[PDB]
Amino acid sequence: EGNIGLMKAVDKFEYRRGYKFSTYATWWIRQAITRSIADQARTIRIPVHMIETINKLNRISRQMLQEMGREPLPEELAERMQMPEDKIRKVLKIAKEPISMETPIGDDEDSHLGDFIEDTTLELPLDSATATSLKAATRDVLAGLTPREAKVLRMRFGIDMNTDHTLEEVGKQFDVTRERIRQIEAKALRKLRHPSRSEVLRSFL
Amino acid sequence: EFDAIKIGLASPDMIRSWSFGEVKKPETINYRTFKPERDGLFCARIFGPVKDYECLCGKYKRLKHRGVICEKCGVEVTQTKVRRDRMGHIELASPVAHIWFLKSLPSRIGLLMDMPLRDIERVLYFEMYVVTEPGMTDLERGQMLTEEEYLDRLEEWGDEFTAKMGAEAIKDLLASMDLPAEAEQMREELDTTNSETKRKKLTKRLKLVEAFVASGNKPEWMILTVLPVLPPDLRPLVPLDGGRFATSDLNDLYRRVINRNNRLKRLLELAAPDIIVRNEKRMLQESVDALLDNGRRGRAITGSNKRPLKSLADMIKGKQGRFRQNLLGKRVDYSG
Amino acid sequence: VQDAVEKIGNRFDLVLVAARRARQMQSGGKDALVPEENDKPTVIALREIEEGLITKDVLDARERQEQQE
Amino acid sequence: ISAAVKEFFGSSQLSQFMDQNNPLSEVTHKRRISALGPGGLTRERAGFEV
Amino acid sequence: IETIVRQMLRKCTITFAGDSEFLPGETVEYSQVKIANRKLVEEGKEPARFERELLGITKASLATESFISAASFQETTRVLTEAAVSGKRDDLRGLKENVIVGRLIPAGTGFAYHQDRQAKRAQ
Amino acid sequence: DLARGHLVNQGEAVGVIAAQSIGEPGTQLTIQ
Amino acid sequence: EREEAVVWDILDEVIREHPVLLNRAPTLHRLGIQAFEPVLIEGKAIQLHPLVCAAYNADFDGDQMAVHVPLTLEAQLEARTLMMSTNNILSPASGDPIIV
Amino acid sequence: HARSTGSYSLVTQQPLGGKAQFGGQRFGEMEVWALEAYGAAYTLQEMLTVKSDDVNGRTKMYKNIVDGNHAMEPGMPESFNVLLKEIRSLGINIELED
RNA sequence: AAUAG
DNA sequence: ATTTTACTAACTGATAGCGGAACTTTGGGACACCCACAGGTTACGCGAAAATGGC
DNA sequence: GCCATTTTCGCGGCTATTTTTTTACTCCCAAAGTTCCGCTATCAGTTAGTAAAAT
Ligand SMILES: [Mg+2]
Ligand SMILES: [Zn+2]
Repeated sequence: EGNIGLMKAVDKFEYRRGYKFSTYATWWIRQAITRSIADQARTIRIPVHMIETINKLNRISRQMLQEMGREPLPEELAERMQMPEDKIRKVLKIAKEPISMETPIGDDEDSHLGDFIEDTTLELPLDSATATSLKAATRDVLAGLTPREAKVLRMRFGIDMNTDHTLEEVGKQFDVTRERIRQIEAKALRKLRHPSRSEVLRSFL
Repeated sequence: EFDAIKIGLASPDMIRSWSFGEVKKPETINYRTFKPERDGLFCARIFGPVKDYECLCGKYKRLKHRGVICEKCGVEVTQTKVRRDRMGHIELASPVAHIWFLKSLPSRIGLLMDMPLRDIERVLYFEMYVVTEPGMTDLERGQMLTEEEYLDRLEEWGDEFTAKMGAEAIKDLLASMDLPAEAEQMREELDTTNSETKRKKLTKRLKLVEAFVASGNKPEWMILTVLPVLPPDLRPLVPLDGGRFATSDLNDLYRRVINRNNRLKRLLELAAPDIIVRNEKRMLQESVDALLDNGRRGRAITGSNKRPLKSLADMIKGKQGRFRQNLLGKRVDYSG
Repeated sequence: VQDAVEKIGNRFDLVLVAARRARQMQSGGKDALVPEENDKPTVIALREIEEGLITKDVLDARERQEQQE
Repeated sequence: ISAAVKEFFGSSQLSQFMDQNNPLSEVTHKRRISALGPGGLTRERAGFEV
Repeated sequence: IETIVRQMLRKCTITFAGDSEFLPGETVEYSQVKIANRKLVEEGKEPARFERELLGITKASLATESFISAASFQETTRVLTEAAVSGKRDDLRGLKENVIVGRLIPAGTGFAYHQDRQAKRAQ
Repeated sequence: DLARGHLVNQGEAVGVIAAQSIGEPGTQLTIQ
Repeated sequence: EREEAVVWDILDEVIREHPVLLNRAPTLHRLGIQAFEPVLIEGKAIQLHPLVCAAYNADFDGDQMAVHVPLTLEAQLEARTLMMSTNNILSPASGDPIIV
Repeated sequence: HARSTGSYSLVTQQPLGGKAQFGGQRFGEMEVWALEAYGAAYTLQEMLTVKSDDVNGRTKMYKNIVDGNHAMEPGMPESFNVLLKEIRSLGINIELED
């Protein structure tokens, strides 16, 4: 990166000014190296302005640690930075590098952190069985209804279908009537809400 | 379902066929939104959505749009487990030698090319030239030239010969080999040989050559031009409690490879002095070697924890490797 | 299970035949040919094999008869 | 300097979580001598004679 | 002990090439040579001549036909490199391969199962 | 088959049995 | 979760003839895993038959055992026919009795 | 300790380890050797696939047991897919033939 | 690392 | 004559779109002179096989 | 050109249970892309009211 900066410095040197090449080239080499550090030194990339904020926070915290003898609390750092304390806390927690999954846990040496990380995206088999049971119960309840109401509810909720449907295309079935489809859906819900045919589905709440 | 497992070399076309996209940036996730960055090591356009049946846009966000690629983002509406199966690729700016086929003794490249490993490393490390196309000249293929000698004979002959230096030279030497001709030559020389040492050498090399002919593999596939990239969910970057993140070392190794490749491309675009370009090519080779097998070439690359990074060879091998820890024995349910 | 291995000859073959019979009594609607005596399908199948009622050839013959019908 | 001292006092192999089942456990732990640790031997590499 | 010694005596070095597809001074499996010799005798042609070799249990394990078992044992890099350059094919005939791929082992209760497959591939 | 008393059956993994049989006692191991 | 009495009766009916696999590390030979019929006991410790201890190299000075439940019918019949302790009373290494 | 079903690993998709994590016992190499010596192929396949890392198979097995069917439909362990992916990432074409 | 078998 | 229900219109919330200014983010530049680095390490041991050296 | 000697390479038991780590640091500016609050406007759903019908 310093070599690239040096080439850029050679591209724009001016010997008429009388200064020597090191004087001008040092600035460009420094800039190239430090921009490269700002852009490529972290697994999660931090923008350059936040990198400067973090570095100057570290410098101020080190000067205050020398000054008072104990770690500077966030409000004192905020007052010295002329920035809000919430911004200080933001900068503080976004300035931590990711931990390795090969790091041992506790005092062990054959243990690794990655061996203790769950898969939170998985679905519990109890939940899958409950979903299958709910599907079966809903099918049985729908079987106790008039075929028109069962089909209307199926289209309006997407049961056994790829997509859900609004009142317009449900009306498009036989009679394109939003107010009618709405009434028959209400009737179907009222009959399904009767305690005679709802004790099976009540257990799933 | 399947009756056998077949192993062999991977061609650049095969590696491209495995890939669902090209990783162009070393970016992983945004530092505020924690969303994958485009063309990065965790791109959803390459490896798949981060939520089931959603796109990074949030526009297509149900099963009604399954299999539809969002025009704003490019993320396919499918499941998230596809991020455990979808691979990517990196188009290397310069060819890189594969460390297993170079330093796992005996060296396959050296055995095939009948040149000592030290000479091969000298050509690779940009210390010595080698003749690729001798032309109408007394020069022979595989003969080493120093920079002084190369300049001398470049003035002497000109464009009659081609001499190269690096992994491109080894790839050109391996691509120009006539395998059936070599097999016939070793058979003829074995017919009229008496020494048992030379007999052993020619029988080993003949076995390698006829194995290459029979397998359909090409020798130049031992030099990498396209580098495969593992699925992100096998090298996860997952949040811990308190905002901390746990990552795999493969992300560090891949980021090093991508950064050095991009710097090589930028140096070649700037028409840099040859010393800088040679340095960058050495560093690219070192980074790829560290990614594949850390510690085989030399000093093992270490992370911030001052310990060597774990590479793919370490993933698959050893007492703590995948074969013995997870395949020949497992943790089981319904146990106490 | 000495009687069962004597009637079959091979322990692995006995395991396979008893598994088929137990699946017939559990997943299928087939009924036991011996008093159940509050026993699980595996033990019922083993008892049937010991009594000589169930063999591999008998199972194949009954499957062929079911296919014919 | 603080990093060095915290490293030694919290992450060293010889800085051990105190045994505190009973008074004897504490006394024995404080009077314990290890051949391991930084600059010492290793379990697998140690031989019969030592 | 005799079973272990049998697994120790599994390779042969060919001394006479004959007409079979074997080179002199080549260490190959004995069963392959025996099958080839039976075929050539059925064809009435010169059989191969071999000297049997005794290998240690580690070397014999590393020199098996299947690269899955050899890689799972030790020296994974060497085994995988040799298999990759050679272009080897693993038929999954032993216990370790079928354990790794999740299939029934070709022993005991699974034995018959595998036999059935060997019939279907034959047909 | 020593564990069963009769002739060995087809499909018996005798190599694993041999290896375990040899390996298990390894701890006990040190002219008229 | 509420541990009703009918749950205990159901548990008895479930384990009535379901064999369970007992294991002790290190498993130096195949007699380190054997199948038993479980008898439900009040307590937190597994009760092991004395005559099998020599097979397990197990003594009651702090030893711990692992337990596995065969699920499918084939696994249950394998536990009953092959791995059951009454089948394995001879040493596969020598043929001598192991339950002495 | 006892467990029937619980948390699983992020990469290997295998049950976690430890009483603190409600994990499962490890069926190591020597246990597999014991099962091979017995000849219990189906018990071993249960341990390898539907109890550890066959994601679809283990859910199907739980549903079957809840339905009182006691049958399994084994599949490919996820650890083998991971192994295939890493070997491919090492620039080596490893594949399954039918 | 320490501890139990 | 009264009660239940079906029809219809109005309210309201969600939502897609847009404006625009603040906010985050990226790329360029800096002219006394400065001109070859680490950088801890290791008391292993054993057997094989592979690479060097001897005449 | 084979016979011996030195140099790498890979290996060293299985199950459990207790527990995170820690150095190193410029600034400013102009230009560009993105976000966050507020407002609009449309559609669909919900709800209240009233007439139509039935008891
Ligand atoms: Mg004890
Ligand atoms: Zn989108």
